[PDB]
Amino acid sequence: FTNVYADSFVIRGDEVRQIAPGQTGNIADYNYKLPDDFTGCVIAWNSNKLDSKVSGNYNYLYRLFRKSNLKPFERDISTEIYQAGNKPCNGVAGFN
Amino acid sequence: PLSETKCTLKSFTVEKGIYQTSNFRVQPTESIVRFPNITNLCPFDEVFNATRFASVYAWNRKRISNCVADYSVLYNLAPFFTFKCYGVSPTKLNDLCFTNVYADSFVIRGDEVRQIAPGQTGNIADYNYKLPDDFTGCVIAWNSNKLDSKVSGNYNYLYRLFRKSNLKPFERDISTEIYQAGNKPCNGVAGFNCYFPLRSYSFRPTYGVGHQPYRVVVLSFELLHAPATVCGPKKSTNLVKNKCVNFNFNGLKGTGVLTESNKKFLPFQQFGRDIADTTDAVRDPQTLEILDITPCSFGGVSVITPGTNTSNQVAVLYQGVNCTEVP
Amino acid sequence: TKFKGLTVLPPLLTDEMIAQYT
Amino acid sequence: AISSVLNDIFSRLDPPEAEVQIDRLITGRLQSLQTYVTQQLIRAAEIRA
Amino acid sequence: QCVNLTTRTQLPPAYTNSFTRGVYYPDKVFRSSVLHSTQDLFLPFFSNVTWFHVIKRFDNPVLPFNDGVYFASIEKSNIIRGWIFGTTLDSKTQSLLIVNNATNVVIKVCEFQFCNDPFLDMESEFRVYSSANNCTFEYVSQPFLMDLEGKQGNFKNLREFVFKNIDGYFKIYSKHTPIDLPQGFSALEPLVDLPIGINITRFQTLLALHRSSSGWTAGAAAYYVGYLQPRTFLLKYNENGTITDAVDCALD
Repeated sequence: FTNVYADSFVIRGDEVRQIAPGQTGNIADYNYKLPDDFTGCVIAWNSNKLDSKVSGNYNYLYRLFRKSNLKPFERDISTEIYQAGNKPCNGVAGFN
Repeated sequence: PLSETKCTLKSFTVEKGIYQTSNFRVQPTESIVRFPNITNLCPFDEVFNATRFASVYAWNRKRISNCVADYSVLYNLAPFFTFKCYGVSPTKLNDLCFTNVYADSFVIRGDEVRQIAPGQTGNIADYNYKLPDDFTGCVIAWNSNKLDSKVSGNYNYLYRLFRKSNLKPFERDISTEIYQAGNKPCNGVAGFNCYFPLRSYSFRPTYGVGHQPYRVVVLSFELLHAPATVCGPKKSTNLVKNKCVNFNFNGLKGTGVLTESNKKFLPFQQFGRDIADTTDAVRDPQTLEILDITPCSFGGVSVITPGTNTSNQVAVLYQGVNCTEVP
Repeated sequence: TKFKGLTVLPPLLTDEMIAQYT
Repeated sequence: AISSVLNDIFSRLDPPEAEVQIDRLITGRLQSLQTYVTQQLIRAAEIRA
Repeated sequence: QCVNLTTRTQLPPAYTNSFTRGVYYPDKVFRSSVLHSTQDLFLPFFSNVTWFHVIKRFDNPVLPFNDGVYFASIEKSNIIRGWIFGTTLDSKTQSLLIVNNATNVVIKVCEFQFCNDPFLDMESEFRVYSSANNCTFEYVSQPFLMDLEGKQGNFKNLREFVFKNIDGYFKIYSKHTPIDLPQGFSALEPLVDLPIGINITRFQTLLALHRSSSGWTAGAAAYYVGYLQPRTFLLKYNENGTITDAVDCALD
């Protein structure tokens, strides 16, 4: 092959079964998808003797909500608050 | 259309004659999305809008079957404290039809918000009420401080701390029996190796974060092989006659035009087909009307031309279509 | 001695012109 | 195929599972089209003689 | 209640023959002036249906459900008030009961305690069932008005019903037309579809009573109970979409 694009990301073991083309889930809709013509492999390793913490590790983050379904091979860098209604958020959480 | 002859025959030299190239088709423009009436509403006011309540073991289910429940005005308003569930989005519940809908009302402490989860263990969820692992629904908390609260506490309803064993989901235990830790019999009262599980509510709006009354409604959703009698509402569009459009119905998806049908129909019938099993007639879901489904206007295109070394002049033949129907 | 995408081609020589050959 | 409607395959089944069930409906209708062109060539030879 | 009357006795199984009747709409699809072939559970042409009579006798044997139910009755004053649909015929399981008081037809699946010969006077439960508990299901029909009094003249009420259970679904095919044998051909129409999802292995019937234990006097009616069989019919459709003729695939 010509080149390869490695995608490094950390997903917990309850949600780790959603990585496959054509799934439906929290990560599988609003975060990470695969196309039907995708060519490659998925390789994971158990990090629980290294990356874990007793009080919990809040440094790694994830995003649940999006207004629509995200296209694959696209990163979401947006800090914009999800707005359900007509109330402006002004950067913070609140009504709608 | 002289170049349509060269693409089909795969040659740059067109011989003298008549050659068939492609077929003319009028493309559809708009789209019609239909959904039936919101009539026969369902009493969802016995959980969300209800004044009274019960305790965490005293919870009474509300049977929701064969009715149309409106959740769509609540998701666009949302005065909700915290909603958390797993795998099923609460905003996707509005367009889905669910067979068995159960709903209850119970008020929990503010430290018990994390004690309501699918697969939750502890001294709260295991001894009173917890969510099963196969539960497909979602739970919505609501702030009880403006209605259900009381000054200095609530002494009318009490909650149970302890139980002798672990309690399954879909269980209602109203029993007053005392937890027995040791071999000493408690005889209904506290004593040696006996803990008293019954505690009064601390609920007042002027106290802190760790205890507040919260109205918690668990929506139990079950999909069986029986068809669903409970559906949520969906916004629809208007009806366009005598124009080429796409069809989006409840049980039908197609492309065609809508004309007036003179055929008689059955009152229990949505759609009906012909010899090719293609739907030529459909009932409107909102009102009683029959519409004849006809496909959009098509025809074959034949190109009449001389040779390429003679002339570039193009004569276009439209087969089966009259000259008034060409625009 | 109804259009699903199948059409009938018309004939070239009409039946009135067959009887003028007759 | 399970259903003979192409709209019922695409709106329900997965798109890796849709390409099996649609291509059975394309191939089976071309075998009826291969039957129809071949029987008209036999009747063209009988009407030629 | 537990004592059988004079009308309950051992009688022979005298049978009649049906020829045209027993054809319903197998689907909801309107088809006009075309030929159609389908396979569903149908009443067979040239069969033996078992004829029953009520006048010093009343006929209610306990009949198994598993071949299917074809009901047809020729009446005046509407003697048959409903049916009993169950399995083990006791309070251990849920059973279906149809109660017609000629205002609103009461359709309930609940746990009832069945006697041998249930009676209906108003209505009387018990002798139909003494006690009832443990059911979440209640269903009502569309309201109407009928007369339970006796009429003169010819036989003006012919009710032809097909009752079947396919994969836990209960359907009622209802046709009423004016008319001890029926003649002519007609097409049945569907009425009530309830996804109940219970096992029904046996069925019984109900009886209306009039009085001017043994003091109640049953009416005069005649009916028969047919069975179904997986067979293929050809249906003749007119321009209005009704079945005027039916041809069996394999008979003759």
